[PDB]
Amino acid sequence: ASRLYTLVLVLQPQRVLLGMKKRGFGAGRWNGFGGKVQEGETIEDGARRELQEESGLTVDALHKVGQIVFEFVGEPELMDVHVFCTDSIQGTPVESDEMRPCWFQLDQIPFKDMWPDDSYWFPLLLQKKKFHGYFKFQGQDTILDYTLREVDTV
Ligand SMILES: CNc1cc(-c2cccc(Cl)c2Cl)nc(N)n1
Repeated sequence: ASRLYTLVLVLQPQRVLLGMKKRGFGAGRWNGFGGKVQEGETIEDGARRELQEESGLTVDALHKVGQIVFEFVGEPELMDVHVFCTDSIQGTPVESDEMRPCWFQLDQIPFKDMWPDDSYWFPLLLQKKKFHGYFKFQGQDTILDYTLREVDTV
Protein backbone atom coordinates (compact mmCIF):
# COMPACT_ATOMS: atom_id res chain seq x y z
CA ALA A 1 0.00 0.00 0.00
CA SER A 2 2.79 2.43 -0.86
CA ARG A 3 3.46 4.90 -3.72
CA LEU A 4 7.05 5.72 -4.77
CA TYR A 5 8.28 9.32 -4.55
CA THR A 6 11.69 10.92 -4.75
CA LEU A 7 13.03 14.00 -2.99
CA VAL A 8 16.32 15.68 -3.96
CA LEU A 9 18.37 18.16 -1.95
CA VAL A 10 21.06 20.19 -3.68
CA LEU A 11 23.56 20.57 -0.83
CA GLN A 12 26.78 22.53 -1.23
CA PRO A 13 29.41 23.16 1.44
CA GLN A 14 27.75 26.39 2.75
CA ARG A 15 24.27 26.42 1.27
CA VAL A 16 21.26 24.32 0.31
CA LEU A 17 18.66 24.84 -2.41
CA LEU A 18 15.01 24.64 -1.49
CA GLY A 19 11.88 25.32 -3.45
CA MET A 20 8.68 27.03 -2.39
CA LYS A 21 5.87 25.08 -3.96
CA LYS A 22 3.11 27.38 -5.23
CA ARG A 23 0.31 24.88 -5.97
CA GLY A 24 -0.72 21.36 -5.03
CA PHE A 25 0.27 19.12 -2.14
CA GLY A 26 2.78 20.96 0.06
CA ALA A 27 2.11 24.42 -1.41
CA GLY A 28 3.35 27.25 0.78
CA ARG A 29 6.22 25.25 2.24
CA TRP A 30 9.90 25.09 1.36
CA ASN A 31 11.12 21.61 0.41
CA GLY A 32 13.42 19.65 -1.78
CA PHE A 33 12.51 18.82 -5.38
CA GLY A 34 10.51 15.69 -5.85
CA GLY A 35 7.45 13.85 -7.00
CA LYS A 36 5.99 10.52 -8.08
CA VAL A 37 8.14 7.97 -9.84
CA GLN A 38 6.74 7.02 -13.24
CA GLU A 39 6.10 3.75 -15.06
CA GLY A 40 9.26 2.33 -16.59
CA GLU A 41 11.50 4.76 -14.70
CA THR A 42 14.04 3.81 -12.05
CA ILE A 43 13.79 5.67 -8.77
CA GLU A 44 17.06 7.48 -9.46
CA ASP A 45 15.97 8.48 -12.96
CA GLY A 46 12.75 9.81 -11.35
CA ALA A 47 14.83 11.87 -8.93
CA ARG A 48 16.94 13.38 -11.73
CA ARG A 49 13.80 14.17 -13.73
CA GLU A 50 12.00 15.87 -10.80
CA LEU A 51 15.01 17.98 -10.00
CA GLN A 52 15.47 19.03 -13.60
CA GLU A 53 11.68 19.78 -14.16
CA GLU A 54 11.12 21.64 -10.88
CA SER A 55 14.40 23.54 -10.38
CA GLY A 56 15.80 23.91 -13.91
CA LEU A 57 19.14 22.42 -12.84
CA THR A 58 20.95 19.57 -14.56
CA VAL A 59 22.32 17.02 -12.12
CA ASP A 60 25.35 14.79 -12.64
CA ALA A 61 25.84 12.44 -9.67
CA LEU A 62 22.96 11.63 -7.28
CA HIS A 63 23.62 10.01 -3.93
CA LYS A 64 21.13 7.99 -1.93
CA VAL A 65 20.72 9.43 1.51
CA GLY A 66 17.51 8.11 3.00
CA GLN A 67 14.09 6.56 2.82
CA ILE A 68 11.05 7.99 4.62
CA VAL A 69 7.57 6.49 4.77
CA PHE A 70 4.71 8.87 5.41
CA GLU A 71 1.29 7.76 6.64
CA PHE A 72 -1.64 10.15 6.74
CA VAL A 73 -4.38 8.90 9.03
CA GLY A 74 -7.52 8.27 7.00
CA GLU A 75 -5.60 7.78 3.73
CA PRO A 76 -4.94 4.23 2.53
CA GLU A 77 -1.86 4.91 0.44
CA LEU A 78 1.55 5.43 2.14
CA MET A 79 4.19 7.64 0.61
CA ASP A 80 7.51 5.83 0.13
CA VAL A 81 10.01 8.66 -0.35
CA HIS A 82 13.52 7.97 -1.59
CA VAL A 83 15.77 10.89 -0.63
CA PHE A 84 18.84 11.89 -2.63
CA CYS A 85 21.49 14.53 -2.37
CA THR A 86 23.84 16.14 -4.89
CA ASP A 87 26.59 18.77 -4.83
CA SER A 88 27.22 18.40 -8.60
CA ILE A 89 24.89 20.51 -10.67
CA GLN A 90 24.84 22.65 -13.80
CA GLY A 91 22.64 25.58 -14.73
CA THR A 92 20.99 28.20 -12.53
CA PRO A 93 17.73 27.67 -10.67
CA VAL A 94 14.60 28.75 -12.51
CA GLU A 95 11.40 30.09 -10.91
CA SER A 96 8.23 28.83 -12.56
CA ASP A 97 4.46 28.90 -11.97
CA GLU A 98 4.87 25.78 -9.84
CA MET A 99 8.01 26.42 -7.85
CA ARG A 100 10.28 29.23 -6.51
CA PRO A 101 13.82 27.99 -5.75
CA CYS A 102 16.07 29.83 -3.31
CA TRP A 103 19.46 29.18 -1.77
CA PHE A 104 19.69 29.11 2.05
CA GLN A 105 22.70 29.33 4.29
CA LEU A 106 22.91 26.25 6.47
CA ASP A 107 22.28 28.36 9.58
CA GLN A 108 19.06 29.83 8.12
CA ILE A 109 17.13 26.78 7.04
CA PRO A 110 13.45 27.80 7.29
CA PHE A 111 12.25 24.87 9.44
CA LYS A 112 9.12 26.70 10.60
CA ASP A 113 7.95 26.91 6.96
CA MET A 114 8.88 23.37 5.94
CA TRP A 115 7.12 20.05 6.53
CA PRO A 116 7.52 19.32 10.23
CA ASP A 117 9.37 16.06 9.68
CA ASP A 118 12.28 17.95 8.12
CA SER A 119 13.26 19.22 11.59
CA TYR A 120 14.10 15.62 12.47
CA TRP A 121 15.87 14.28 9.40
CA PHE A 122 17.34 17.35 7.67
CA PRO A 123 20.07 17.74 10.34
CA LEU A 124 21.14 14.14 9.58
CA LEU A 125 21.28 14.93 5.86
CA LEU A 126 23.42 18.01 6.64
CA GLN A 127 25.94 15.91 8.59
CA LYS A 128 26.09 13.35 5.76
CA LYS A 129 24.26 10.62 7.67
CA LYS A 130 21.95 8.12 5.94
CA PHE A 131 18.60 7.28 7.48
CA HIS A 132 15.33 5.36 7.44
CA GLY A 133 12.29 7.18 8.81
CA TYR A 134 8.56 6.75 9.36
CA PHE A 135 6.20 9.58 10.21
CA LYS A 136 2.49 9.26 11.01
CA PHE A 137 0.64 12.49 10.28
CA GLN A 138 -2.80 13.81 11.13
CA GLY A 139 -3.44 16.25 8.36
CA GLN A 140 -0.44 18.21 7.13
CA ASP A 141 0.71 19.88 10.35
CA THR A 142 0.75 17.30 13.14
CA ILE A 143 3.14 14.38 13.63
CA LEU A 144 1.40 11.79 15.80
CA ASP A 145 4.27 9.29 15.94
CA TYR A 146 7.58 8.70 14.24
CA THR A 147 10.64 6.58 14.05
CA LEU A 148 14.00 7.63 12.69
CA ARG A 149 17.24 5.78 12.64
CA GLU A 150 20.63 6.15 11.02
CA VAL A 151 21.71 3.38 8.67
CA ASP A 152 24.86 2.45 6.78
CA THR A 153 22.90 1.37 3.69
CA VAL A 154 19.82 3.18 2.37
C1 LIG B 1 4.50 14.50 4.92
N1 LIG B 1 5.85 15.01 5.06
C2 LIG B 1 6.66 15.38 3.95
C3 LIG B 1 6.12 15.28 2.61
C4 LIG B 1 6.91 15.60 1.59
C5 LIG B 1 6.48 15.59 0.16
C6 LIG B 1 5.34 16.24 -0.23
C7 LIG B 1 5.01 16.27 -1.60
C8 LIG B 1 5.79 15.65 -2.51
C9 LIG B 1 6.90 15.01 -2.09
CL1 LIG B 1 7.93 14.24 -3.19
C10 LIG B 1 7.26 14.97 -0.75
CL2 LIG B 1 8.64 14.11 -0.29
N2 LIG B 1 8.14 16.17 1.85
C11 LIG B 1 8.58 16.30 3.14
N3 LIG B 1 9.82 16.92 3.39
N4 LIG B 1 7.86 15.87 4.18
